[PDB]
Amino acid sequence: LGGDLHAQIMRGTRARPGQQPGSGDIDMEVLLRGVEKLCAVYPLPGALERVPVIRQKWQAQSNTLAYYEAKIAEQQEMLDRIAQE
Amino acid sequence: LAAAEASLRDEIGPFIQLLLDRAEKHLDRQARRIETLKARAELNAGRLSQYSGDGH
Repeated sequence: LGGDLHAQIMRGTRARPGQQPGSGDIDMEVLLRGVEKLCAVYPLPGALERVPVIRQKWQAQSNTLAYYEAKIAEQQEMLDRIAQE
Repeated sequence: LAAAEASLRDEIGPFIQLLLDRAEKHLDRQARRIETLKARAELNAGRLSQYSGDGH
């Protein structure tokens, strides 16, 4: 079983299951693509609906995670500035 | 395709539970990433404050 593209994105998923302790979204990008393919052909309403809704939440949260990562980088830059001074 | 995917994918109903588990684990993974991001942010704040106190 398992879809072809589902198997491809799953291959990448199993290739990077938990090698990301802290980051905005890197492997989660291919997971976003996976849920896109899924919802394009996913069944079971009610249980389904929350998956694309939360997918949109994940997209907005991806932008927010990019903001968090960039702001943490800014904090690190300010720290390096104070340390240098 | 309406009735076709309905009957087919409903029979696929056991498979989709794993897909739900995938999405749930993705959420938990980014949640732990958010925890690490918070750790980094607080680390930068505390370390910058310590460096300021050392040089002030």
